[PDB]
Parts: sequence; structure tokens; C-alpha cells
Amino acid sequence: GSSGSSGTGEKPYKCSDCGKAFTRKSGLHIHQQSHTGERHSGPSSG
Ligand SMILES: [Zn+2]
Repeated sequence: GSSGSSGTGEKPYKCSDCGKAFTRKSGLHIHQQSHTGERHSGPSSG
């Protein structure tokens, strides 16, 4: 079967956007908040 028990590292979470492995579920969540990018329909540039 496929359960893991292979990856030595301790990053149970990986950003499926860029490719960054995080050890803490949060370390990633907070990182993702940045990916969302700052945009606002209009002349607003970031
Ligand atoms: Zn990312």
C-alpha cells in the first residue's frame, strides 16, 4: 500500500502553488495568504 514511512524530512505540508515544504501546518497557511496576491478591481496597483 501507500502510507508513506519514507520521507525523512518533517514537512507534512507542502504549498501546492510554488513548492515550499513546511513542518508546521501554520508555517504554510500564513505563507499562502501571500500567494493570494494583493489586487483590487480598478486603478489600485497592489
Ligand atoms: Zn507557496
